[PDB]
Amino acid sequence: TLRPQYFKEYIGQDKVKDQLKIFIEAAKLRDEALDHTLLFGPPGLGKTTMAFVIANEMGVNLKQTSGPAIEKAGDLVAILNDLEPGDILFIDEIHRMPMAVEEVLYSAMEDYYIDIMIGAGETSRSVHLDLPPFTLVGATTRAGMLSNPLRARFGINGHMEYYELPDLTEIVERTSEIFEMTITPEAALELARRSRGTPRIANRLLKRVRDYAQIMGDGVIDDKIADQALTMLDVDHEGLDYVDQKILRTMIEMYGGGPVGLGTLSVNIAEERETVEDMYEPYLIQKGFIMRTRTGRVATAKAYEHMGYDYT
Amino acid sequence: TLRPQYFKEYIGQDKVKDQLKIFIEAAKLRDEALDHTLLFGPPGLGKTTMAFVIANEMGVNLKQTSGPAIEKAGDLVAILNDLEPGDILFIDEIHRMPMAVEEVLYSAMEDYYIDIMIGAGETSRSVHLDLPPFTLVGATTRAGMLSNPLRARFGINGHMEYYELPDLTEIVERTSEIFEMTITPEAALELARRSRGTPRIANRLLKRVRDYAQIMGDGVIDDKIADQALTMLDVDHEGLDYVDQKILRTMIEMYGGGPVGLGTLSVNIAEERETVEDMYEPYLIQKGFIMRTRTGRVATAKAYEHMGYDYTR
Amino acid sequence: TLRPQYFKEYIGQDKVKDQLKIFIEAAKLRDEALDHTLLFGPPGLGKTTMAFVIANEMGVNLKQTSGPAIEKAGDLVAILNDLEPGDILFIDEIHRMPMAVEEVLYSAMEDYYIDIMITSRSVHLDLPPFTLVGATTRAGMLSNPLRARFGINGHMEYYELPDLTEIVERTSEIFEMTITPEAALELARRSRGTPRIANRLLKRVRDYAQIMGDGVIDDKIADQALTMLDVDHEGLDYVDQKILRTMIEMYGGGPVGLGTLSVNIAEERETVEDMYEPYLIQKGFIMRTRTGRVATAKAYEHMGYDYTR
Amino acid sequence: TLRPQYFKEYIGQDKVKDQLKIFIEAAKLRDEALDHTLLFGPPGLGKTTMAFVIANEMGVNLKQTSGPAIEKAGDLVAILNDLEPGDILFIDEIHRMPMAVEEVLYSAMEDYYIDIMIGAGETSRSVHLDLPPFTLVGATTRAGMLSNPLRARFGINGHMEYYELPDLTEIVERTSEIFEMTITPEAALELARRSRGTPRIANRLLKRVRDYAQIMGDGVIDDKIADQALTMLDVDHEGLDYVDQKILRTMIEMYGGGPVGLGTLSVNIAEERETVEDMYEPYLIQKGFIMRTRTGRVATAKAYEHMGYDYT
Amino acid sequence: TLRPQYFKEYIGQDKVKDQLKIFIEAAKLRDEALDHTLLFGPPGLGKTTMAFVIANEMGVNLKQTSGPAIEKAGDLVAILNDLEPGDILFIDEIHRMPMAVEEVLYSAMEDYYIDIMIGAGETSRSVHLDLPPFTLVGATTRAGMLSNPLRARFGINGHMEYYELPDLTEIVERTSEIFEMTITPEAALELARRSRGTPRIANRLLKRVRDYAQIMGDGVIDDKIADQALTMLDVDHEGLDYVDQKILRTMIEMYGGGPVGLGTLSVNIAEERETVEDMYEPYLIQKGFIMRTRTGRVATAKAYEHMGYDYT
Amino acid sequence: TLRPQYFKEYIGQDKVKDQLKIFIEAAKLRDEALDHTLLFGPPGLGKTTMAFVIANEMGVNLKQTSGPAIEKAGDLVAILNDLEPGDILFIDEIHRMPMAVEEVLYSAMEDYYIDIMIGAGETSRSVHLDLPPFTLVGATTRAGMLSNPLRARFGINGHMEYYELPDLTEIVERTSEIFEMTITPEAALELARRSRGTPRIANRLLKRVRDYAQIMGDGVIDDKIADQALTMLDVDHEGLDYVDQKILRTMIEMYGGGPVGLGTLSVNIAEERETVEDMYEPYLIQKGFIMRTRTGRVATAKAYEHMGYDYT
Amino acid sequence: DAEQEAVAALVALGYKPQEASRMVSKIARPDASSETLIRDALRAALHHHH
Amino acid sequence: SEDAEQEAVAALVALGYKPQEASRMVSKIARPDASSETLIRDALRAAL
DNA sequence: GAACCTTCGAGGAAG
DNA sequence: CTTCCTCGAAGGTTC
Ligand SMILES: Nc1ncnc2c1ncn2[C@@H]1O[C@H](COP(=O)(O)OP(=O)(O)O)[C@@H](O)[C@H]1O
Ligand SMILES: [Mg+2]
Ligand SMILES: [Mg+2]
Ligand SMILES: [Mg+2]
Repeated sequence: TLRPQYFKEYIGQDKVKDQLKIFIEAAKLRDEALDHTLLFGPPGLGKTTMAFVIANEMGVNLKQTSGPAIEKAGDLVAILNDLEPGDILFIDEIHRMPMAVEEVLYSAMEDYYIDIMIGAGETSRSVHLDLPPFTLVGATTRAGMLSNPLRARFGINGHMEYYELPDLTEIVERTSEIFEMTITPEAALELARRSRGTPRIANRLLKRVRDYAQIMGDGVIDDKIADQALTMLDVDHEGLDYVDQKILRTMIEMYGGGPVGLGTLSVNIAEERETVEDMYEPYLIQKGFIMRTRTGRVATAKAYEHMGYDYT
Repeated sequence: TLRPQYFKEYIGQDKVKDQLKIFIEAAKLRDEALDHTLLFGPPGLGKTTMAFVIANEMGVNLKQTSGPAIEKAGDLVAILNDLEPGDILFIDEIHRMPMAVEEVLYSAMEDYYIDIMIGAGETSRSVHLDLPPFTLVGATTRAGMLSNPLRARFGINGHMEYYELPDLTEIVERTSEIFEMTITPEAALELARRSRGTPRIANRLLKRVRDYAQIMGDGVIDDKIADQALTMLDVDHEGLDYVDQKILRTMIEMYGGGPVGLGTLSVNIAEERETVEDMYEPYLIQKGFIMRTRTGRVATAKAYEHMGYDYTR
Repeated sequence: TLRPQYFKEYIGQDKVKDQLKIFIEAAKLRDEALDHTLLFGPPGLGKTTMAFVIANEMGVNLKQTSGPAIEKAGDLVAILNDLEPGDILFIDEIHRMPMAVEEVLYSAMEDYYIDIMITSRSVHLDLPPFTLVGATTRAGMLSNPLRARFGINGHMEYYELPDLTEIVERTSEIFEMTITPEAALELARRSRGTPRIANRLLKRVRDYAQIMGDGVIDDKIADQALTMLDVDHEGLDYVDQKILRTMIEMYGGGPVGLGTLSVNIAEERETVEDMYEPYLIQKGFIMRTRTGRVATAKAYEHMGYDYTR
Repeated sequence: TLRPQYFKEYIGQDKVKDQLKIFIEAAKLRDEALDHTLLFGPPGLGKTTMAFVIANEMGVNLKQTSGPAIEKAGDLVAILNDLEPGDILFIDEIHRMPMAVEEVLYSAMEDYYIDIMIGAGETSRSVHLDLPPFTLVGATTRAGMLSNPLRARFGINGHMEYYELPDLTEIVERTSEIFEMTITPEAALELARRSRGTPRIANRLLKRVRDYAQIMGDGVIDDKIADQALTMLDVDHEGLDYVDQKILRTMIEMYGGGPVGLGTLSVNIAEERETVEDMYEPYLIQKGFIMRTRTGRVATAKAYEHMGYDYT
Repeated sequence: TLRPQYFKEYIGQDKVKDQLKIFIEAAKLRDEALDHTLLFGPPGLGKTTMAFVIANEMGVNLKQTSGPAIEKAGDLVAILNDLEPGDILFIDEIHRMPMAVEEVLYSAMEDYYIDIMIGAGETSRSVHLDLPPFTLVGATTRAGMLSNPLRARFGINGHMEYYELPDLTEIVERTSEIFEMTITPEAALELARRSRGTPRIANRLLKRVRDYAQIMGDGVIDDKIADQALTMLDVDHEGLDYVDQKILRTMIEMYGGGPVGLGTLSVNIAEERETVEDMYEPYLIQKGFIMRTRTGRVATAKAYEHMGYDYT
Repeated sequence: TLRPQYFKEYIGQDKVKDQLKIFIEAAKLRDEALDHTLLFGPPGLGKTTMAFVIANEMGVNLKQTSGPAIEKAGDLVAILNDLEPGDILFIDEIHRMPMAVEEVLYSAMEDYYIDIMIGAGETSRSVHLDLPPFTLVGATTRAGMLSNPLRARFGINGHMEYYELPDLTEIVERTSEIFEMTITPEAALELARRSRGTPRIANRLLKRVRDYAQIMGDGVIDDKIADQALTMLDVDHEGLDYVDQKILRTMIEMYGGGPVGLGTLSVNIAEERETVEDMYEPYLIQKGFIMRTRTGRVATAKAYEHMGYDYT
Repeated sequence: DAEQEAVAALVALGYKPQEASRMVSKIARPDASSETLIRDALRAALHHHH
Repeated sequence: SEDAEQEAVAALVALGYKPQEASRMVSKIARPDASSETLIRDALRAAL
């Protein structure tokens, strides 16, 4: 597989990687299970990969499932019963399961036992089941989406974040050897700068640039070739996609920078309003190209000069 | 031609067409199938025909189905056996497929095999079925609701766009040769200008003008006949119908450009709220003649200079 | 009968009527079926009537159904299996069909075949050339793919005083009631531009002449009958006149809000907005404003007050 | 009985009563069904009572149902086809029928036929069901809630008006003979002038006076008993309730006549904004005691001369 | 028990009791059911309690339900079928019923019948249910939400007033006799003045004082123990809370009595804009501590002496 | 275990403990349940723990659930039928309970009965359920958000506040003793000052510091180690979280210090309004970092001198 | 009796009575407790995977 | 062959086919000796 | 220019 | 998917 197997191989995330090393080894000295851990952050940063690294460092076999895969308490209780001391359970999209399940997860996490109440009408009894010690790992895209009482049970937080140019260049250079591709240290930097911090975007661009170099060139990805290929893919030198450029161009030419409402903008370009606000605005906001106001979105001065228009 | 065999014959879509040409040729230089492709765009531009051309370029057999027609995992798995090595599978409206099937497609797309799990406890077993290499071509209108795992499998994204006047004119010309009518190049441009950039609307106008030219004329579509036919119909030189023109005039003449509410505007033109909001209002926004605001619709400067009225901030 | 049978009997609608004649004549000359036609517009203008006229001019038998009567895909599959070459299918209130039925119908319109599943089993049909005619009041409620399949769009418009005058005279001959030329004009002015209202007023006047007169409609009986019904010469009802009067005499012409005006006349808020105001706004007696509504100069002149800007 | 049965007994509504007499008599000379009639207007003015009078004067059977009872097209299709030639169908609260059901009446009222789906599977058929001549009658308080294509199909419209003091006095005297009580003519006028113009309120006051006259008196209603009974109920000689008087007094003594906002006045009387605007304010405006303006409510001179203050 | 059972036990509401007595006695002489009656007014003044008193004076089996329990018309029809002649049906919170169900009572209250659709669906028809004579009693906190046609059908309307100190003092004494606690008249008057005129509040304060008086007292509620206990609860001798005291003080110490706007003052007290207007301002205006004016609100002289500042 | 079980073990909240002791003790001489109690205040202060203490002092079983978990009235009825006499029911987040559900508690709390419709079709009937005595304990952050009908039925109100340094320091020393750990007095004081006055945070930080001292230290916590450990985490030298930093770093740069509305700020920082409104804003306000103004919040000079900007 | 207890526990977890009976009926051990049976009835029905 | 026959029927049910239809579908196949993969492949192919 | 009051328009959530 | 209704913006008067 392309994903790393140990912290020595895992590139980037120095903060998260440094913290987990201390917490993992401290648990070994006491010969006890690691505390419940929550990983969160933008998609594609390596959350799923990190879960396997933790299990390998602990020396346990990982168990994996997902939010939509669990639908009734019997599902979770069955999975929990089939555990061995120290087993690690990974639940992706932990925030999407039904609340009827959360009612049981609380005591499982905190008490390591469940007590199934049973009876009808006046009758009421319960049976308690012991659970072997386990470590839960959850992952989400946002921290606040998680249930407030559930979030309080996670004793370790892991905030993932975008990679920097040095780390992405090391990733780009490595992957190229798997394809038997010759890439210069300069070309690998251009692709890195334009991948906007996401490892799978860089890998997806590299696969596409390879095809161009094998036809419009001599199979060597040069700086001169990568620049021609990236303009053929319609990827801006700031990493703006085809749709990203369409949004900014429309605001400047048709509305003088706004303000403009989401409904008007989403109808001018043939897009669904749920797409614009979820996929594209988050990047343009963090990078400072668009700002939100009660009257609508506005194109900042930075955006005006990048697109190449005379500012007011 | 209307039914294109190769990219050399497909009219328009030069951006997506140029990109696919390089990817197909690079794939042909190796004994590999083309990467999974996803096509985006508004409804009615021709995505179905584009998939057929891709198969002819690769020199492969094409299978065609749709998202709604697949109800259970067995339906998809049975179709995959029908594929020969390198076949192309086209799925329309891929966003409507039920999740029970979606989770089976991941392993098939990534590994070209499917694993079926059966039994329980000590009797748990799995059977492994190999699949021949294939290229999945998906098309969707609502790209924003595909799950992230599915989008991660597709390696090529293509965006369709509305046709421009130099190309939409050729579709009229070529279509005029399917019927038996001569059309002057100057007249073909007048029909394209009003076709809103959509091939379906261009065909409809030509049919209505054809009927007029053979009942009110000599059976030839000259500029003089086109002028009369486009005068019987209400469509103006920008493609605005009669009702479109009445809306813009009313806002400028009675409300001074707005803001004006949807209900107040509806009762003035004697139409239902749903009719103005869904039939007429969507195109006026794309054309840049009106904006929607927290307090109501407002006419823009581009609308004033088109109707011919003085404008003031 | 009351419903005209041919274009020579269909008074008015010169725009839609002129266009339909060109398209019908061209289709016959080629021995082809007519394109799919959509008819839409306000209530009572002639949509349902025109559907039967088209069939009589084409010389075909009209198959008729309605939107509310179709509830499942199996219903439509049964109906379509009865069509013969050149048949015309008319669906009234087409905006009520379920979404699952629309997808089936717009497929047949394009490719003339059906391939659907219906213990489940497949159904496949090959359809002959046919024309679908739809009539609706809520065209904006139809899906965007379906509206694109129709090749002809007919938008109905209100009638003029010369046209309505002729309709009143025509209907009078069916009831075999004698009416004078100037008396027929008095019912036209008050019919608000709609044929159904013109026919309604004629019925109410006929009933009066048979009891309070000599059974003949004349310029004197009509004036007495219209005084009993209390319909103004502009067509304003008693309640419509009370609105304008209250605005001019208690609020100096406005602006005033919908809530204040409703409570002052002892009427329900929803009734004033949806039943009485729409005609007053289209005739130009009232204006809507960001701060309320105001009576225009036309209202002052009609009610007989001194206007002040 | 408490409801009149013929036009000889139905007091008032001269405008509506005059029209119906002419149309009913003309319909008999032609020996054909009466056109469809819609009755609407304020509550308690005689809408339901008139529906029975029409049937008795036409001399036909009356079939009765209500809007809240019908919920699906199958229910209405069952009421139809149970009609005989010349039957009258009366629907009360017709504004409640679902819109998908009203669209079934469009064909029935205009052409006396409906389209039905019959059979099953391959045997399914669409057949015309044809109805005999009949008269639909509807009564509603919310006429503006009916669809425009339905209101256009009714051929006769009756709008009800409030009654005058001469008519209400006669109604009180009539009702006083259904029960067994003697009432002086000058006392009946005293109750009528306090009944706000509504027959149901005039009957309610009489019932409350009767209870007092037989417990606190000799069983007869006279000016002396009426004044005492009306003092217990605390109804002003103009019909103003206890809370109505409190509103006017507060406006004249604290705010000098206004202008004052609805909120400020509600809090001063310990009421709640929705009760004042919906129960009490409507009658005060319709009777000229209060005037609504952009700045707030204002008390008119008529209120000053009623409460006994000086219109300074 | 806490809830009175007969008019002899029900203190206060003289205006309502006097009327209800006459109507109940007259109904008995005629051997008829009581007219439908609607009880409304502020919360906690005795509406629910009075409904039980009426049943005991009439001497019949009270049948009880609630507005929010009736989910659909099928439920209401089932309830009405269980009625026996003369039964009383009580519906608390009658304003919570849905409009589609409220319109079913229109026929039941005036004509004692219901139109119901019956049959499998192949064959179905309407039928008249005929109800026995019965009395409907409704209770609501906001009559302004009931539709005009429903409110007009109730024949007896009772509006609940606030209690005065003489009457409210007797309620505190009566309640102590049930708890067997000795309370001196000097202390009973102190509890009454702080109860804001509401019986529910008076009973609550007495319970809390009783607990304190027996854990750190001699078991007698004397004039000294009551003051100490109320000091712990932080209830001013006018019933103001700390929040209210902060408001009145702020207007004097930072604005010299105003006029000050609601938005400006809200910031100075860390209170939400609408909370202050909905929760705390109403009682301060009714007691005369604050006065609304066209330019803002002003603290009156009464608020000065209550806080001890120098009025100018 | 960490969670206290008796009042002698519950540190702080002196104002609340004193009241609860008297009421609980008085409720033990008499043989009755405790009056319904409402606990409100900032999250994480220990109100759930207080419910366990009450149950242990009363000597009864405690059942726990939450508002958002109850979807329909039938769910709450099933729960109420599962309580034995004198049991305690704890409902958290009670302010988000649906309106259709809350309407059931009004009768349960006041009289211990519920009116319910049971069966279906012809079997539908009304039943008068009866409940054994029980004590409801409700916890909410937004006391002012409760409806007037519900807030008036609680008999005891408890306001909880942030702990001071003498209290938090004792909690850290206690917790560091349950684990076999040693902490110097100077370290425990610094660790408390960094803990936002909130016990939930102080306990979580102590665990992570212990892990650091075991692997990267000599197994003993000293001021030098605590400063380093807390510097490896994002905890600022005065407890500001990374989220707190982003808020302050945003108000000064994107809005020039304000005034700015919290609504638009939430969407610009990519955070849920409730989290910033209930977990972050209260601390920054009570500590002078943010101040309220009619137009919105503004950053104070203390914030500028903390982030290192110039208060120009 | 532990069979019905085990079945009652599986019913609370959302399994239908037919499956809970069939699931528990597959297990048989006269000395097993309802708790040890429960931990077997589920372990016997979960699909183990490697 | 009953081992493969039972597997093929059970695997086909896992694909969402009903237990009844899966038994019929497999019973319609001719060759018993071929492994479950061939049997399941033919079952799906024949139903297309 | 700070404070009150009336009016319209577009969302959104409870059937 | 639909009907109701509540939250917000802004025009206008007055001090
Ligand atoms: N390049 C083109 N040349 C000729 N006709 C075209 C072209 N693009 C679209 N059309 C016409 O427009 C319609 C496109 O339909 P279709 O291909 O099904 O659209 P989509 O697949 O995008 O839904 C057809 O009538 C087709 O003939
Ligand atoms: Mg029609
Ligand atoms: Mg009635
Ligand atoms: Mg009550």
